[PDB]
Amino acid sequence: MDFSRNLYDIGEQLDSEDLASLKFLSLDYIPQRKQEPIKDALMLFQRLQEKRMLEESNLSFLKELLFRINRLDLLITYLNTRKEEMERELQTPGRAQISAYRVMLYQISEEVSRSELRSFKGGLQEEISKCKLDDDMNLLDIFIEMEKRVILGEGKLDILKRVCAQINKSLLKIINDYEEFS
Amino acid sequence: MDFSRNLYDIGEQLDSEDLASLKFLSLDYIPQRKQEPIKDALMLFQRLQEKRMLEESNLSFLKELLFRINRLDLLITYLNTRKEEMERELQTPGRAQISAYRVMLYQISEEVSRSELRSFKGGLQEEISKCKLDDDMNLLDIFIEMEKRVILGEGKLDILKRVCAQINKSLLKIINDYEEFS
Amino acid sequence: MDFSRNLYDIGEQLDSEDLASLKFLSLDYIPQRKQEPIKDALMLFQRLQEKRMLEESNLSFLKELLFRINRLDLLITYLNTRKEEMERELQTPGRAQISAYRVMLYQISEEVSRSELRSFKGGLQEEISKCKLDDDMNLLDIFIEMEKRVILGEGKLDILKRVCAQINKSLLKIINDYEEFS
Amino acid sequence: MSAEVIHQVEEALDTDEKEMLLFLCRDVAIDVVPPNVRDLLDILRERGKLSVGDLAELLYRVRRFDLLKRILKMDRKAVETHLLRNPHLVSDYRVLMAEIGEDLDKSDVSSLIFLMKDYMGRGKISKEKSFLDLVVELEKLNLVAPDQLDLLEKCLKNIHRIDLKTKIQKYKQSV
Amino acid sequence: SAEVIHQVEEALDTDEKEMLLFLCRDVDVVPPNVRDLLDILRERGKLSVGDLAELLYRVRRFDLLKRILKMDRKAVETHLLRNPHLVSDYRVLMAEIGEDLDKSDVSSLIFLMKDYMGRGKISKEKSFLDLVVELEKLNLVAPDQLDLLEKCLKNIHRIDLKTKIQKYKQSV
Amino acid sequence: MSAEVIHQVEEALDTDEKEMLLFLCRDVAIDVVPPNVRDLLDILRERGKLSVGDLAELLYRVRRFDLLKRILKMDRKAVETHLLRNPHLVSDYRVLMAEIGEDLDKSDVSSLIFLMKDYMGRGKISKEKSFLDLVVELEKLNLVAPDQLDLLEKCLKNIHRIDLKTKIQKYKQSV
Amino acid sequence: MSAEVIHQVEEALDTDEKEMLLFLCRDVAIDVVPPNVRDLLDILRERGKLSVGDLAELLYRVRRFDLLKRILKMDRKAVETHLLRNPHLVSDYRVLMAEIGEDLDKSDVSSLIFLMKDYMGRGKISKEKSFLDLVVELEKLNLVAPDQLDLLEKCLKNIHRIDLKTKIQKYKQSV
Amino acid sequence: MSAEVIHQVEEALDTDEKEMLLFLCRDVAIDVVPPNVRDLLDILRERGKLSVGDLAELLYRVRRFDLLKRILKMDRKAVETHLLRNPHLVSDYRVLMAEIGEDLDKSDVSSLIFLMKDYMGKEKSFLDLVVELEKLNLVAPDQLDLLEKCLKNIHRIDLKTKIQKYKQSV
Amino acid sequence: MSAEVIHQVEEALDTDEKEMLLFLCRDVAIDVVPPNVRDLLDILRERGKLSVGDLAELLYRVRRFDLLKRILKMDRKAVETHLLRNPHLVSDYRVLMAEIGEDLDKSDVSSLIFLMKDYMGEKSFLDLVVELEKLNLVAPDQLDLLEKCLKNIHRIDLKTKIQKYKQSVQ
Repeated sequence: MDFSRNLYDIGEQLDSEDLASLKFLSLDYIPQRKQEPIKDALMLFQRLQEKRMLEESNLSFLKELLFRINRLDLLITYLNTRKEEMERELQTPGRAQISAYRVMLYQISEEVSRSELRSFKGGLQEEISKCKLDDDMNLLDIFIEMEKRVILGEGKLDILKRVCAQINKSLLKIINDYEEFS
Repeated sequence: MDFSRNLYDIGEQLDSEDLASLKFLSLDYIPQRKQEPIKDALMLFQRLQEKRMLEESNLSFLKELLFRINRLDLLITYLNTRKEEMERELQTPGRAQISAYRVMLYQISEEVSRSELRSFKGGLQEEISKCKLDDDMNLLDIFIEMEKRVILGEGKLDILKRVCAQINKSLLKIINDYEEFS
Repeated sequence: MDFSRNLYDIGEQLDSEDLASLKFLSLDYIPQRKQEPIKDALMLFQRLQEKRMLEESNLSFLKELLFRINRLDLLITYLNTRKEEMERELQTPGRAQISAYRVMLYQISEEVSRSELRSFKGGLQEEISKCKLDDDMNLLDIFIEMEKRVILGEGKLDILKRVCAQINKSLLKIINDYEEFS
Repeated sequence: MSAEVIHQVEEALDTDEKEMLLFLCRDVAIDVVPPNVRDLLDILRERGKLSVGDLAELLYRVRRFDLLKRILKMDRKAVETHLLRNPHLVSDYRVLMAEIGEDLDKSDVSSLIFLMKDYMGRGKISKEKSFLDLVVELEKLNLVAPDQLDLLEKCLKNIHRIDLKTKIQKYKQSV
Repeated sequence: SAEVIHQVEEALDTDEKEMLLFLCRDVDVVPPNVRDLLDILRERGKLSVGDLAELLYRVRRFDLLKRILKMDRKAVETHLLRNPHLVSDYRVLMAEIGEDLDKSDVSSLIFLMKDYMGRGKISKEKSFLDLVVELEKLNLVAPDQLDLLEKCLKNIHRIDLKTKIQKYKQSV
Repeated sequence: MSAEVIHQVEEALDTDEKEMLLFLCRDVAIDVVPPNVRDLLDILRERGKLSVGDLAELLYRVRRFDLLKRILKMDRKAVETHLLRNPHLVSDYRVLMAEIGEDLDKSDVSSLIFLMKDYMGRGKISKEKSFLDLVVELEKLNLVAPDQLDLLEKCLKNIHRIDLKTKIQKYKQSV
Repeated sequence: MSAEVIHQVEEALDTDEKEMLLFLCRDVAIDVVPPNVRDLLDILRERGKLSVGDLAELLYRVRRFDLLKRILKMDRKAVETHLLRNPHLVSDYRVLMAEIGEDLDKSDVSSLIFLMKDYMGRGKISKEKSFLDLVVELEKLNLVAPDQLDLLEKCLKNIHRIDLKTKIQKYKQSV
Repeated sequence: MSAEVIHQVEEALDTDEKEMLLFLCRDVAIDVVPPNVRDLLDILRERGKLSVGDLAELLYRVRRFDLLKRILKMDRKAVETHLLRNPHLVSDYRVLMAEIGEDLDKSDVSSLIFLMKDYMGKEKSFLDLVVELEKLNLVAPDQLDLLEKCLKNIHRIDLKTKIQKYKQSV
Repeated sequence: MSAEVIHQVEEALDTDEKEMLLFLCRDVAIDVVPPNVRDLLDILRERGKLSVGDLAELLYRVRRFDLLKRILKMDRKAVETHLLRNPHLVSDYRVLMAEIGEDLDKSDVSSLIFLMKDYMGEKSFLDLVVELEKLNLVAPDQLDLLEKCLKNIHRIDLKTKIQKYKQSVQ
């Protein structure tokens, strides 16, 4: 049971915030109902195994997930993969199992502070009730709610650009780079 | 219940900053998953007891931990041990359960003021997002993040030297002494 | 409801500096962990009531604490006790509950100005790190740190006299008087 | 009337006024205790004591006129006239307690819970509680009543506040 | 082809079993037990290797497909593309909707639908599939009309699933 | 009409609705007490009181429109029109009782059985019962009647439920 | 009176009350054990000890007022007056045993049979039996009598139910 | 008395007071554990130990005076006089334990259980802790050394004074 | 000895205590699995394997000293002397398994289940133990799998306990 031991060892090094980041980054393969009861990395790994995405002979998805959340130490320590190999592999078309849209959204979420979060919540109060704009809701929850209310998506980005135009300017540069990726 | 009473008395004198230092000094034996839900020293003592590193017949680790953070009154009062005995015991090879690298990091962390802390934050903007530039973050969290992103490993210290070169020379002296140690 | 009303009336008058002085003067009864969350006189009064040292029948401790901080008006107004009676009670052996060591430390803290404080900070940079020698620190913080590092105590006073000999001689007189009394 | 309007009102309310709404309706439904706003509204609907006018009055009490305009399509003038010419669903004592509680900050509720610590216990007051929780706790021990407010008035006097005492005396004379 | 059915039924989940029963409601009264349903399906001759593989594929349990039935995703995908003998598009869409609603959303749905349904009929702490089958029994949601379901789903501020319905309806 | 349709109806009904069907048919089949639905249907068919219209009315009264559209190939409009211009096999009292039982949940039936456990045998209703079973037990004691409903109204008012009391009053005023 | 009315009354009863009716007539028909309800009723009627009033009392002892009003056309007041003005067909001890059995739930009869398994057969009472069957078994051994209830009182006390013991003591003191 | 009073009492009380009532009534129903307060009150009514006075006293111990003023139509003076005259059901031990557990916050109980963890092996309350200690036959109305010692050890002397007062009274 | 004694024992126990007692008496339930604890006590009584000392041993092995003192009129010293002098009913291996199961938390047992799910095809530790015994993987003489699994989850204290028990048998 070496594989289970390695997976448990990897899961012991992830805290609540990283678990939430992984849960947000794995929306395309785990629906809301299967995602709500998840409170630890072991449940997420079991769910990934059930769909035959993570196994002994297929570690690509786990490597990608651990690379995109920037936890580069676990890759070298346990999975035995350096940064150069992942950087070379990801840029090859057809070898990325996570859409660039989600990565861009998470990168944007990384660059928001508490004051910026409050400004973002105040700006987007037009179409969202104050009950869903509570202090518990972080930026990822706001993005998920916007996706649910079909005001933000792959084809819909004007609202995000307009909202980000007030808080900062480099966010528009990131969005333009993502558009260049298209 | 003399032993439990003694442990409670020792844990009654440790405030938040000393608790954070103690948690940082013991990352080699407590993963982040157990690190997160710790708010009082009693839980840390229980976690240490669960690994047979602290009990009635073995108190070396507690003495080392209380000596490394410069708290000698507790040692002389609730443990009956003086400075010279601890120094001689630590000088003996094979008795240091805490790596010298962690002690060097903690000593560096004690030698930074607020303005120097802001300068250090500014000098590390290259490889770290602006979200960690918050006033809440101390130097220990920066060190933890750098260790996470494999830029402050035990074998790799060039980045730390380059950053510290713009603040003070005593930090470089400490780093050079640590390198001469091993 | 009269006794609690009187306690609240007493607690309203005190300011932040008097609160810090009272917190320092009661270190022998309230540990650091319970000392940290105290931010107002009501919390300290509740802490004292927990240990059964302040109540309707027993009011010696509060009167002594008010007298030791040169607050005679509160003693004569909200406690109905004169200065001479308190001095006579304190002069009785065994009646005083605060050790004279803390009293003389507080008197020395009173007898030091800002420039003298900076000179004291500069004089003991060898045995105390720069972070603990921060500008916001007062003489009481330095005394607490020295007590923690077992360099200043009842049995050890060489460092205190050595440092104080370069500032003023009245402090030496106070130290000699304390030594003679002990 | 329907469930849709109740759901919209519940989801359009923040957590700040939810405690206000729970406390305000204690006298209407005193036999049971509701856990959340939706259950309270459902209980009133089942009991037959909730209608368009009652909901309008409750929304007017909590100072949320925008919800009245958007949802119920009513202005404060009509509901005020109806309140004047019809019996009130909520007593004046509850609205007085709410108004008093909205005029106190965090630096005063601690003083109040310290002053009356003898009657209550340390565990009951360990968490941060608004004035409404203290009023409910006092009412449970039968110390404060709509026709008996001496203790609360004296306690407010002891904390060096006079305007609230004037409001209490004004309500007492209004009886 | 008899003992493997025991392993399959013992390797499933309660909510998975409920979804399986809902999917198999298309093909008589459904037995309360999954084992009895499998036995009846084998008795009728409808049970087959391809049909069972497609049924397990419809619930996203590929680990059991490779573990027990010795089949991969490509083979079952091709077999389904050839012909969907057992299940239809409507039940798949209903399962897809049911799998995308959290506890708060289904609670709000049952609260809203308590209007013209009895309190004991829907009870509480139920899944979206139970509400769907209750509406099917009451005969107000059928593959020909879904306007009431769409309106209720829009009322709870969930428009993406309304798109899903629109796309499915416009597919034909 | 035939036996195959009877069997199909029997197999397509769950356990919960079987009790409702038995309760609704108690008045019509009073000579014997049936233990199962199939025997009751056979007796009604033999007696000549079972027909397409009667079965359609019975299935409409249990809210199973899909079986009407599938087995009997009739929709809601046709059965409603047939019911409007035909004598009612089931009395309005029985359907009112069925509706009241439909509009109650566990948290209320527990209160009812706890409250009215005193009048009847404590061990008689020891097993968990539904509202229909409690109504049957009350009817066995000649306490609730198709013309006498004061006791039921009082019991419903005792549990803080007024809308059902208004429904009872509406039914009383209907006659 | 007639055979048809007796047949209807017999078939109208359920399976649960059949055992009660069999037990209550043990003293009246003591010469021969009754095989079923119909034979017992026929023997009682042919011997002249059963009449309309006796049948009304028997139905009153089982609390079936609906059958009394529907079939016998007699309310509770008439049968109560008839019982008051005529000698009792069933002994007070039998009706007391019936009431005690009714007031006991299955969780308690299990405790009784488990506790008293030692005195009686090891597996004689292993079959699920109500309190009436246990009383009959005890009477078979002549351990409980109308004038001997101390053992039954102790057994009832052994299950922590003192109200039934008080009722037994009240009956003993009254008679 | 009647089922109406019991139903109203069950509806009025919240969860913490229900737990306190269960602990207080644990002594009389020492042989049967009631899962719900409804079952406990039904058992007391069946055993004949529940009356108007006993119910009033039980509600007074939980410190719910509004229920006495509303349901039982009694004031605290009458129930106090009845307690002073008629013997009380719950022992002074149980009310003393309730008094001690009322004044302990959520942090002191954690330290106390950490101190007690030597003798045994999880959001605990002081009532559950004292029940667990009683199950092991360590704290009884005859033996109170452990609780007094540990209460002194965690720097809480007012509770030690309360325990000393209770011991002096008996 | 009498029926009421075992009746009181069955009624006073708790659900977790009932499950632990049912598991701990697995050796003597070879004839049939007892669905209920009262049925198990009946089987033990009728088979001649139950007595005052045996019931005292069972009550002592589940940490219910209050029942020992109140019901059977015994203390800890008496039952310890009885255990020392008279032969044991239940082997120490079951006692060790129960002791280990009393210390593991919910997260720890969940991680253990996840680790061991590879070998096998919510569950408490005792259910995992009985499932492992069903597959003939863990035996009273061989404990390599359990020891390695416990070491892998950083709970080395239970590994020390297992090593001490293993040294005890030799």
